[PDB]
Amino acid sequence: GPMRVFAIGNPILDLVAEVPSSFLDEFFLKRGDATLATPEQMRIYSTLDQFNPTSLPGGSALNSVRVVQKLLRKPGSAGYMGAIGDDPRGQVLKELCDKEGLATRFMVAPGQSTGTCAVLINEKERTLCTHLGACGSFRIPENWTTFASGALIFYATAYTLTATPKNALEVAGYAHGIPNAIFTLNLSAPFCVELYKDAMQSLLLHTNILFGNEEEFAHLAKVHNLVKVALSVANKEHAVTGATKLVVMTRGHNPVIAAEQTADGTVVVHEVGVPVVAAEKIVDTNGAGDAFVGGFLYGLSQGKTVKQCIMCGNACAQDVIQHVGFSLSF
Ligand SMILES: Nc1ncnc2c1ncn2[C@@H]1O[C@H](CO)[C@@H](O)[C@H]1O
Ligand SMILES: Nc1ncnc2c1ncn2[C@@H]1O[C@H](CO)[C@@H](O)[C@H]1O
Ligand SMILES: [Cl-]
Repeated sequence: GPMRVFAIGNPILDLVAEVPSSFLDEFFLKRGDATLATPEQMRIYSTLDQFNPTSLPGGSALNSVRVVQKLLRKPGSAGYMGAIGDDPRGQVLKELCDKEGLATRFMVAPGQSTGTCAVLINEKERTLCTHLGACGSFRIPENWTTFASGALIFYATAYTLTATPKNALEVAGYAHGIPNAIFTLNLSAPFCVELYKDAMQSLLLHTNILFGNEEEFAHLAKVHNLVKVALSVANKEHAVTGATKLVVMTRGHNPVIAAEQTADGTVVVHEVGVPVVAAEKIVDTNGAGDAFVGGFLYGLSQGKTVKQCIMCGNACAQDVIQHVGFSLSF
């Protein structure tokens, strides 16, 4: 059907820039980290101009559904919901999506500024500093299921829990009632895993596919019980007819580890190898995961196998890290 994937997320505007470490320390930031801007960190948004920053659509899930749409081609092949501000920024972000053919229904938070992310590039590492703004006002509308009518793949990032666990919870609870419908979620960041414990727990029980990276899965493991492969197999209990129960754990250049529980409690795990990419060819790792999940969901809606799904993602991620931040044409 037209709409293959449906996702909710935080539509934010990205401000990219290569900055010196001295910058990281002045704005009390840890290289590689991802966090919400503090009051003393609100200054970065301005002071960035002295670094000829670049600007473009951001938002984890937005990027993912974006990869989907591009590969699916048809308009509204991927639908998306979220909240932008009633400012010029949100208009630009919205115009961009439409130009892509993405089906979207954005909610506007009057008097609020669209969210912005300071993507700090130092070394090859990416440092994310965000100010959600309007994003925190996201509320899933009374007719969402009608808008995303026919989609069998529903996606949501943990980043969305900051506004309210309700959104994902709601979306998650809908797909679960739909036979053949699957719910997928991303750990987004250590902090999500760390702050949305209780809610995360309830949503997990409804997740058919869980995505994340070593770092997040590690925090996940510790918080809950369980505390690579073990962490991965550990997480599968939290989710645990036979409706798909898969957990994909990415590990930078190391093999991707995927563990799934079959209808008969049989556990099958796969360690997928990542094709070598010379260090020098690597530009940055910003948007790597998003590119990965995108490839995955694409192949998924295509009926390919997990391993095969893991391969498409690897490809997408690979193309992207060989470009300055997130890029769209493959
Ligand atoms: N709190 C957040 N919620 C949603 N997306 C985020 C968050 N902070 C960073 N991002 C997005 O993560 C992307 C990188 O995966 C960037 O495009 C950035 O816009
Ligand atoms: N150092 C790296 N070398 C090769 N691929 C990488 C590296 N870091 C990240 N990736 C790719 O990005 C994905 C998400 O981190 C990985 O699954 C992998 O495909
Ligand atoms: Cl196209």
